Amino acid sequence: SHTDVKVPDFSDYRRAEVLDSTKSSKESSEARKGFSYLVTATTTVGVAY
Amino acid sequence: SDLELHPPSYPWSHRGLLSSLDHTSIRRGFQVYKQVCSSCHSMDYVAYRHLVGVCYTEEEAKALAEEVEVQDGPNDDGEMFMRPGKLSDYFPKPYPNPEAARAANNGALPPDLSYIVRARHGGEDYVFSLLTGYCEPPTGVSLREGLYFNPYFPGQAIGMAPPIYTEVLEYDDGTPATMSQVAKDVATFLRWASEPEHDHRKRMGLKMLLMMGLLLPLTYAMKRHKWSVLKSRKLAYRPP
Amino acid sequence: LSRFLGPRYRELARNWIPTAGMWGTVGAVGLVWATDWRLILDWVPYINGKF
Amino acid sequence: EELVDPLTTVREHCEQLEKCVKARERLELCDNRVSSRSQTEEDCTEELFDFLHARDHCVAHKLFKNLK
Amino acid sequence: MTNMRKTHPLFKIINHSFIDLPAPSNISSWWNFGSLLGVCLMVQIITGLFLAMHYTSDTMTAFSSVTHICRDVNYGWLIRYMHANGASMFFICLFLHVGRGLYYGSYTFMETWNIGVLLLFAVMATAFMGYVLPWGQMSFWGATVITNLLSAIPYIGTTLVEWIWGGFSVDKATLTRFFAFHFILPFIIAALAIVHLLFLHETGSNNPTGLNSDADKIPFHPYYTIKDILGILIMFLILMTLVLFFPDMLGDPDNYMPANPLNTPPHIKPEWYFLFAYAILRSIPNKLGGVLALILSILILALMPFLHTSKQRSLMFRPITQILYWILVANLLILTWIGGQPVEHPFIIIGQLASISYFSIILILMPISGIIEDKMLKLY
Amino acid sequence: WGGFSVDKATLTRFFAFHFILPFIIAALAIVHLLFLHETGSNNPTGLNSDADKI
Amino acid sequence: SPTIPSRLYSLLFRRTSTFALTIAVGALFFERAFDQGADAIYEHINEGKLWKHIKHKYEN
Amino acid sequence: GREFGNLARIRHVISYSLSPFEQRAFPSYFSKGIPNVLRRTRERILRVAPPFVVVYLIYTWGNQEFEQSKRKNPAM
Amino acid sequence: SKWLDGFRKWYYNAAGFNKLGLMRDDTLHETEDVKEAIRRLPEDLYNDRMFRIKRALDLTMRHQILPKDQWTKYEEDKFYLEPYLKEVIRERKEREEWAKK
Ligand SMILES: CCCCCCCCCCCCCCCCCC(=O)OC[C@H](COP(=O)(O)OCCN)OC(=O)CCCCCCCCCCCCCCCCC
Ligand code: HEC
Ligand code: HEM
Ligand code: HEM
Ligand code: HEM
Repeated sequence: SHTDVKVPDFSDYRRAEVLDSTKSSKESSEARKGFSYLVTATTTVGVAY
Repeated sequence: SDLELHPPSYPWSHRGLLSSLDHTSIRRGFQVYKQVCSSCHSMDYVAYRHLVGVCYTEEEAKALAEEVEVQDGPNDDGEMFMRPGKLSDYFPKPYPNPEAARAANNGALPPDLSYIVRARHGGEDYVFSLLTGYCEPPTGVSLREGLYFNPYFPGQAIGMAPPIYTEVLEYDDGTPATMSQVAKDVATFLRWASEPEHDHRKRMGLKMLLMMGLLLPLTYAMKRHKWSVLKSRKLAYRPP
Repeated sequence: LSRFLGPRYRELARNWIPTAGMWGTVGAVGLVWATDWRLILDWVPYINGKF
Repeated sequence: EELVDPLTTVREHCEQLEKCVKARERLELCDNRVSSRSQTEEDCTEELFDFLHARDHCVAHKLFKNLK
Repeated sequence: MTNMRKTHPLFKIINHSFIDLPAPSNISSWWNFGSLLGVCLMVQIITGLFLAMHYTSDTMTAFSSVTHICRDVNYGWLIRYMHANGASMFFICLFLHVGRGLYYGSYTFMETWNIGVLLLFAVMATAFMGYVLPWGQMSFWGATVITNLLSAIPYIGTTLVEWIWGGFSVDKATLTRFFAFHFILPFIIAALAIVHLLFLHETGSNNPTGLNSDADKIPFHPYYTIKDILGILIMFLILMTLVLFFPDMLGDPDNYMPANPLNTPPHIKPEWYFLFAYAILRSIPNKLGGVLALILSILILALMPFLHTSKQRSLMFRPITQILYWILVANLLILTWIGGQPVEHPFIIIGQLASISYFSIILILMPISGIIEDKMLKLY
Repeated sequence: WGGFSVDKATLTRFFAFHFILPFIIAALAIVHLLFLHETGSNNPTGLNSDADKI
Repeated sequence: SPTIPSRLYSLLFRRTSTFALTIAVGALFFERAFDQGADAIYEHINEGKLWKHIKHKYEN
Repeated sequence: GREFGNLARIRHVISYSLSPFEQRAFPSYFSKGIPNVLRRTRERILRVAPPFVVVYLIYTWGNQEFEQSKRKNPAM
Repeated sequence: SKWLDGFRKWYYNAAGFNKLGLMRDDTLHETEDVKEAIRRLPEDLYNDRMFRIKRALDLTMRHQILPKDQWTKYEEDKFYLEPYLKEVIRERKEREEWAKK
């Protein structure tokens, strides 16, 4: 049955601010995207230098 | 004999990974080269303008260039003539051709000391051990005229007389001119003459080390961020 | 290489010996002509006049 | 003549060490064996080289702090 | 319609080669190395081009032009030492690329392997003549030694060596034609690398397990894009610390003297990436046999796909042949050490046993080990 | 120029550039052939020659 | 109060052109700051040895 | 194969992945990075290390044999 | 004998493809005969084989192995591809003999 499948637990890999399934997203997605894009931007600044 | 001797490791001020040369020692070593070493050895790839901003000022290096007389020509009637030296002039050769050097130096040719640190094993340690290592020969070793025993020279029979001693010159800054001090100064000057880019090379290496210490974890974080889709992927096989 | 050990492959090899020998003759003549080899061109009669 | 090279002081102080005097006495034995003999073709370059190796290792440990 | 990346005829080649190329997901960092080679090749070309802007191929001024580059050109010392240490880095990456191909069974891609062997020959010739180019003592004497070993060939060797020399010895004509050939060969190397990539993309690439990776394949972008950029950045870290901190740990000091035909050095060696071949040639007490030993060492590296007698491709599940492979790598390290040593006791017998064990491991022991493994795994 | 006028540096860098550009010309000619081979050649009548090709 | 990367994403990191502008401005200020810091570190390691530390005794 | 349209025939295989912005890039990096590295080292050390140990022994022996060969013999 | 069987189990554990869950016949290099024998497999064994290969590639991708209870034990390593491989090999020898004569 296709309803028998379930996504397994990813909580060993998930971030701390998306670990709780009873709270919403979109009040922490901008922080995660800002952290990852800050890493990318600082890498780009170093490569440009 | 074919058996030889390794020079030891000396604690130079430029021996460290990010440690520069001591430019006062290079200035003293240039004075040692001018007053002692320049009568036999040449510096064909080093000019006076290389000393500006390293050991001497513009007017000091210009006075150093003007105190020697160099070759110029031809004039309007095609005759060679002597002129006062300039900043773009290279250091003057003691001999016009190597055969004249061999005739003046008892067959032996004094080499051009522009890469003599980089062309010898041990570097300036070898030069410091050679200049301070003149000793009496042991028993069973017969030595001809014009040859001198030096255990750091290969073959232990060098054609160079010991060129430095105590008060062999007078320093401009009042440093006492012992044999070890003069040898250390001229070894520092020869290391600078072999590698004039040394300080800028180490500064560039420090900047490169700081940029790579910043850039390795950031590029690693970018790679792990992009690969975390695959590295946490779960698989399942559900045959019917 | 025991795949090609049979009567048919021996017949094929026997059939292709003269063509391969003629091509080897072509290659030897071309090598002698291009390198101007003196060990052979000193024996051919009309070629002797250029030496 | 009244001005002292520090290299001489460091050299004699390094000659006052332990294996340096064993190389010294080995070179003395070589010198007495070679010099007090006739019709030989043996030099004492090896023992002299060992003596200078130990002595100059000691000197290169501690010379440049005495130089300005 | 607007999928220009897969409709533009220029852009679809870059797409098919680097963006939508199906690559195995499980390839390790070893698979980075060939990409590094291409980047390193580009670096060499770029540095060489700027080194071609101030170098004169005249025997009276080649050393003078090298000193003028290192002293008077702004950051010319940086360009020269990046060129030399990039040649060393190129040979490091070649050795690791070839070792990956030997270990993981990648030689079954036979056309890619043979184009690689041709590439390796071209790169070795280019680096040899480039080392001749600065016209130091060791450049002239290494060129003289290598051309004499070329003159060991019977009945055509001497005329061929005087044809390559352009005269009686290594001289002006040899240096100028070596500059011309050292300029022109890396572009042929780049074209052969294009052929290399063409054959590999025709056949697909291998994975460390040696299995059919068609079930689990990922796009090259952005995974191996960011992985090879990380590898390029690590390689540039090692190259720039080798340039800016230890510029002379791989070079030789006697190349900092001008070339003197009257004076010979007490010990003549090539650079470190030719030392194993020098030790292989020098071990046999004959001239033609030693030259054939060097040529057939690289030729049995080419001949490697015909010696595979195992039903498994990679060495991941083959421990006996793993032991033999690491003994072979160890033996290559010993040969590299012996090649930098002069001919006294016991270096002759150590190099002779090293070369004998090298040819015995490649030609005899590895297929016998693979047959023993096939017996032990109950295959037949 | 690499200097105040046309001098030794100009000649040496011109030798390097004159050496290296015909290989770039060869690569650009390969791109030229590819961009022609997407569509075939033109004929002197200027018409669609798809009915008569050899 | 929002987190600082959330404000950076809302202002600068959302649009690619503003991302490039932030990268360029950070490149200027990072170049200047790192040049100052690296020069200070190198000169502090090599106090009394460089020419700029000893040139006042010969400027007369 | 050639391209992602047709490489292999796969039936009944389900795979799960998450967004890169929702998982940590270094999820328990040291605590599970150390034992995996020592596990791989225990798998490969007995095949890799002893040839290089033999190289080190041969290198040291050949070097010391060379400096003992350069010395003189007391027979003369 | 029994000592050879024990040493062969030890070599099976030293080979290490059981740690990825692979069988003996999964590790065979795909030659022409091996691809023909794979094409002659039933679809259940074919799907099992390619899931095992995909899982092994995924485990090698993350540089890990299976838990020790999930390893392929020695006495449950069934040679599924071996009779198909024998059929393909024997008919290829028959065709080779016919072309040889
Ligand atoms: C027997 C087991 C090992 C010894 C006892 C220790 C047991 C420890 C048990 C705990 C578990 C440890 C981890 C196990 C991981 C996987 C298994 C493993 O590593 O096995 C040992 C390994 C390979 O063993 P394997 O290949 O299976 O043996 C073939 C024999 N039929 O490796 C070996 O077997 C050892 C290989 C040694 C090779 C020595 C080579 C010497 C010569 C090198 C010369 C190089 C230079 C040559 C120069 C020539 C010219 C001068
Ligand atoms: C004329 C008497 C000289 C004076 C003054 C200086 N040197 Fe010299 N040097 C001279 C000769 C004839 C030779 C060659 C002799 C030989 O046996 O080869 C040399 C050699 C050197 C070397 C090279 C050593 C080597 O291993 O090749 C060096 C490094 C050297 N000399 C240093 C040196 C210095 C620093 C001097 C100034 C104090 C100096 N020499 C003066 C002749 C003469
Ligand atoms: C077409 C591109 C290239 C050009 C124009 C070029 C040009 C030069 C020049 C002018 C020199 C002499 C300057 C010097 O001594 O440093 C040189 C040296 C050298 N080149 Fe190249 N080169 C090129 C590519 C390569 C490649 C691909 C390699 C091999 C990896 C290589 C290996 C060397 C080596 C080993 C030296 C000697 C370095 C030294 O001892 O100083 N070159 N090259
Ligand atoms: C001139 C230097 C070389 C360059 C630039 C080069 C380039 C590449 C590139 C880009 C790849 C694909 C990426 C990779 O798998 O690493 C590759 C793979 C490969 N190369 Fe080379 N290569 C070079 C030398 C060689 C040599 C000398 C050989 C032969 C021994 C060789 C044989 C191979 C093989 C067999 C592969 C396939 C790897 C696999 O799928 O396992 N290459 N090369
Ligand atoms: C570097 C020198 C050049 C080379 C080697 C080159 C090469 C070629 C070749 C091989 C062809 C196909 C055969 C032919 O139709 O003649 C061709 C066609 C063509 N080339 Fe070039 N070309 C060069 C310069 C140019 C230039 C400067 C132009 C632009 C004005 C140009 C535009 C074309 C066009 C439009 C065609 C298509 C011919 C047609 O279908 O009518 N080429 N070229």
